[PDB]
Amino acid sequence: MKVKSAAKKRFKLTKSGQIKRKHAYTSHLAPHKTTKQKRHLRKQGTVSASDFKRIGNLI
Amino acid sequence: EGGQTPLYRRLPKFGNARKGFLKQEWVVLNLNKIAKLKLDKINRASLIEKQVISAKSQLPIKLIGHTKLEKPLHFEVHKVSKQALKAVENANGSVKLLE
Amino acid sequence: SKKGVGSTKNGRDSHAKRLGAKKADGQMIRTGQIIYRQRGTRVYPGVNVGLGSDDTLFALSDGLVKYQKFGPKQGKTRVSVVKHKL
Amino acid sequence: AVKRSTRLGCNDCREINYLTFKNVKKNPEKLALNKFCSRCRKVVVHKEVK
RNA sequence: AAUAAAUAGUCAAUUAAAGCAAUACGUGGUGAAGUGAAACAUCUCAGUAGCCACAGGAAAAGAAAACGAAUGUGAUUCCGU
RNA sequence: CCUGAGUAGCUCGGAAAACGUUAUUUUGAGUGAAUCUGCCCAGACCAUUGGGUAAGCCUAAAUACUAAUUAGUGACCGAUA
RNA sequence: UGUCAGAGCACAUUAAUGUGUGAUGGCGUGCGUUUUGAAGUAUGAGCCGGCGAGUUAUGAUAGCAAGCGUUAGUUAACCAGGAGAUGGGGAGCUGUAGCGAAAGCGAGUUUUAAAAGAGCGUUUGUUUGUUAUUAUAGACCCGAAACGGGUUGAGCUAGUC
RNA sequence: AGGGGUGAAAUUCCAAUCGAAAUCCGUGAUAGCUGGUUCUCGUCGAAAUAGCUUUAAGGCUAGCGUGAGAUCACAAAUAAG
RNA sequence: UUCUCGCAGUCAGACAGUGGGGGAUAAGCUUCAUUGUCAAGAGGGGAAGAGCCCAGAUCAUUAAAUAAGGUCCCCAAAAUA
RNA sequence: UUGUGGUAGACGAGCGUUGUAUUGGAGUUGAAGUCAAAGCGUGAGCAUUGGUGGAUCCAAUACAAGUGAGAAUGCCGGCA
RNA sequence: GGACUGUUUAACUAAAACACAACUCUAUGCCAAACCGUAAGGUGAUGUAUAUGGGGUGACACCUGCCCAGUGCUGGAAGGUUAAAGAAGGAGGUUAGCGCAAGCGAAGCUUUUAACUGAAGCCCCAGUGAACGGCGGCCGUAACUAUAACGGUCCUAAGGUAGCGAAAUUCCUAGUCGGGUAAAUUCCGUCCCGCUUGAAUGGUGUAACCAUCUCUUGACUGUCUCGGCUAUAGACUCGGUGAAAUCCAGGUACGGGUGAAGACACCCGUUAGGCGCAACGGGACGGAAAGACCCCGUGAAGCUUUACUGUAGCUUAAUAUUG
RNA sequence: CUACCCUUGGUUGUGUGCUGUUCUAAUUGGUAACUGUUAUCCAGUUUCAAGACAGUGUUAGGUGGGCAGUUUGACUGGGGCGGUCGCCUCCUAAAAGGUAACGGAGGCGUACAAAGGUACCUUCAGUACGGUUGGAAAUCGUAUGUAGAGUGUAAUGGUGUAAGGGUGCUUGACUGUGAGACAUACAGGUCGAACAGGUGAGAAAUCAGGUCAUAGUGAUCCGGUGGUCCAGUAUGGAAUGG
Repeated sequence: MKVKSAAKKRFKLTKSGQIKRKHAYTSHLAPHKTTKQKRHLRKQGTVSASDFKRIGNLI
Repeated sequence: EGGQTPLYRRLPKFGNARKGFLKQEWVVLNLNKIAKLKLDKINRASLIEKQVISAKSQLPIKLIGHTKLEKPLHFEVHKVSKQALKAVENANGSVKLLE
Repeated sequence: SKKGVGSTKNGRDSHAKRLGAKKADGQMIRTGQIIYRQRGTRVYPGVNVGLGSDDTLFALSDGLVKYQKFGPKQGKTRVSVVKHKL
Repeated sequence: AVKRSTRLGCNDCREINYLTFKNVKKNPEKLALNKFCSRCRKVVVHKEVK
């Protein structure tokens, strides 16, 4: 094994597990969305219920 | 995952300029754990005989906490916490801020 | 047999948005929670019900959803929220 | 698609504020409105910046 | 000798290997593909395999325009971290 | 007075350094220094500061290997092994 | 094509509704494999016998249990020895504070004007033995024509002298 | 003598078969594709759908299974209104 | 049939009834929805029969009563008007 | 009281088998071995005896496995 | 049809395939072009334009027509485009210093791109045809018609020259017609609406020749109507030895029906003493090659190309060699 | 006059590389002779031919299937040709949702600084009547007229005093958020109370977190711009990074 460093460049380790992340819609442009869902994007988010097993095995 | 774009690749990256360096190493001292142990004139010579730090210790100190204690705390540390300062100074101990 | 011909332009089903009264009679619903979802008006707001500006319904106050029939032949429907005061 | 965006900036604090859609095919007329500004915490007149 | 001298060259004599191989390890040089990436063209094994050359009972690097950021250590090499 | 000159660098390509050519080390071409109050190093790079003084040579010892000899061991095989 | 009953026949025990055999009566389309589904005219197996496919090292997670503990515990490597258990040896590790990119702050922190709201937290173990799953390595086994480089080759055949 | 030759040419031939010989090794190559994979017993006990996928006999999640620990009456259905 | 965890299997289903689409209301036809079965679970009837009905099987027993189904003989039991 | 159809699949409990470590036991008055036979057992399994055989073997427990064969157009050898 | 002596894919096909002189086009003046290989070196070649290399057709007779639109080739030079490379510079940064700040900024060095010069090459213009390649449609037109000598019109660069032509080429088409032939979807001659014939991937003919293809006829007959006989070597027997493929076990009927949808085993009815020999084979979805026809694999392999990316190689330029 | 800006041409005028030249000494030579050597190799002495060329090497070009490695999607009543791949509305679709098809239709890759928000005012379309051109049908006045008018538009529903037409102010077509929720394999998508500040409209209560909604759109890499209480490899900067 080894640690998937490229993946961990995108996460932020938190207390007692329960990894968090950033709301993911921004690469090229956003002149199509209202400011409400923009500031929804500005908030940091967390992984879903199911993907805990999909992320933990990477760790 | 059977030919999908990976989740860590559809996610945004986290940027930091501390790259090329590391986090700042400092030994921690909290009021709660030190409450169990009895000691006065707590310095470099104190933690080595208490095995808290190694003989090769080079890490400076945080002081941390706001809990209450009835013992005369005697610390000679580099920096402190204001709530910890209040807690120790109310207890009529001694406060030395030796950077 | 098997050959390609002209087009018979699509009848592909657009993703069906769930719609209808998410809440029913006899339930205690607080403020904020939505009740009925539509795109195209069929039910009207009465009192204590808020209209989200996509023809959407939600609760303005804590209570129980209640219906009223009215109009030229009692076909029109208006929704409201009844209170239970202590 | 039809790239029609115009970005809005402050006159005094020069902060980039909003993205709007400007109708030059009908008028080249410049618009100077007033909207929120954070560095001074009030409504200030902002313009468009190309 | 050409070319006069001198050289090239020729003749005679002294010294060492040249070689093979412990089917492995040292070093230098040359130096792959297949495969993975569910394709593949960067990558990837790998500088691996293979080949060439010189040795040894080991060989190589080695004594600070060194590391590096500390009132720092003070040949090189090996092991865990 | 001396302390290793087509040297360090520099430009265009390269490799390694954990790096996809980047400080650092090496060179393929051209270019090309400095002399003790000297130089370079301190991941572009300047000033300050600190380190050590290239362009000469050699070096055991720990660490690698077991074809051979000697003795022994083995929850090693026991003649389709 | 044998079973369940059953005469009939011939003998006499691991003392047991004895054993061996069975005229006839009732019943009755092999083995696995893939498969929606094979009694199948799908596939493979003549047969006896030998052999023949779940492991190693490292590591993570989870489970069971044990030891230890209220600054514990754990030593790696290495030295010592029956190449043994083990002793010496904390060098590091998990935890007592986390938050934020960070400066920094701190049971508070991040955004913010906000100690508003919201998010994280508002201490909850350590080391082992075993088991299950698993990543690196040919990592169930057997199987593709292929691809790379290095060798043997014109005496068959082809040509030339 | 073979990312070769040969050739009155058709893919002719190359040690009885060659669209590029035979063999060594890389290599235990790879193959989302078949074939097979060995003791007994007890209990519970499925599917064959949706979405995504250079995806269509490969894969991922939810769904439906089970073990353990649970929540354990505001939870779940079975009747009626 | 909720919460946490491990292990999964699993996206080639078929049949019967009910409603449609294509088709030709033709299809042991195809594709969706619904109720049951088989698959994944043997059996009595249907002359045998994968899906139909009765049905849901710990084992043994030379028990009885029924379900579907049947009662002229095979082949189990019936006659009366 | 429920129970006991069951595929992959999951949970659960065991047997035999090779060697090691022990307390023990047997062995030309014939061990392991082989086959035969009117056995035992809920199952992997366990026997009793005879004959052939001529030398180490077996019970109980702990450990570790090249540790369990009907298939693989299986291999090896042999007989059909 | 091929000219022909000729050659061959051992081990399916031997020729209308290939070769073949002959002709044709192009390139080459010595250390030649060209070829091997990395390179020495070697061939071409100890060759020297009646010579060599490469390309094309393929005795011979007579001809090979229109087009350089595009690409290929060749030349040219006005003109626009064009890398690297050389460098008039530019601004930024460190701050010795000037500086109350605010900042300015010597020198040194770094950062980074540019005025300008700048080859070949592309665009450009000509030539280039036995190069690659192609060589159209419509409408109107003639005191019987019908037709088109002709003309006009759209496009192209140009609109098939000659010649031949239901043929190795023609779907329509078994075209029409003539003969052949009792009896002609075959033969040939013949008319030419030839989807697209067509001139050097040649055209029309061409004597001999071809184990060449095709049609008719003469003789000839067991090819046929139309089968029979004799002798051998087996197959038959006796004697010596003496295999093979295949195989879950077979005590291995018929008909109907069902059934994984075509029955030796199932159900329903019928039929057959046991065991052999000569046999011939209906089947056992016969045996013999994990089906080569076919699909899939994110298979492989090979082949081609103006698919992508590069390379060998060719060509042009700056630099050290180098005055 | 003082000047500036021009145009083409002429004089030299400073530098820029250059095709043009001379000579030989670098250098080349499968010119020729001689010694090694009696050697079709070679080396040297050289002559001759030349010659700063060529060639070599680095670089930059153009060219280059000759060669090398790869690619040449999927779906599918066999395959290929055809058609399709994203999202929205209607029917299918069994009066909850959801429900396939290589099922029938439609569509789209929007527009709007007003066609929005605010406050106010106002209403059918149409029919007929009478009325200068003015006719099937221009517009005026009247009554009739329950939707057949408009709804920014493809469609659906609703919108009859309205979300429609007009009038005045303005760009809440805000900031920081955000209880609660819907649907949900992930990605995600959707609303929204309410708080705080700043506002705007309206006398004010109240409304304005864009359009009556359902579509008008693409994750992530990479590179860039503006601003920034972020860091700066000894330090101070700086570059660069965040």
